[PDB]
Amino acid sequence: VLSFELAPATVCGPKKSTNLVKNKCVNFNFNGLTGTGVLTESNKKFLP
Amino acid sequence: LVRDLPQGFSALEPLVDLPIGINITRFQTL
Repeated sequence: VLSFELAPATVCGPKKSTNLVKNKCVNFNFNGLTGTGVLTESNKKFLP
Repeated sequence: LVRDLPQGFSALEPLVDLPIGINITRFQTL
């Protein structure tokens, strides 16, 4: 018998990552970052 | 140096974030 409860929500089902298509005017979404534009490779050095 | 805090600039990197959610008012070291 299971009994769910409901505080920082922590347990829930997985997400399904789609494919990455670049060089095109697309609608992107990276963990909630929404927008429209063209994606391309970058040589920048983000911090870890 | 051992006497006091040295004069300089140093950032403090994040380590971890914990999803707890408990009220806190005081503390004490161990």
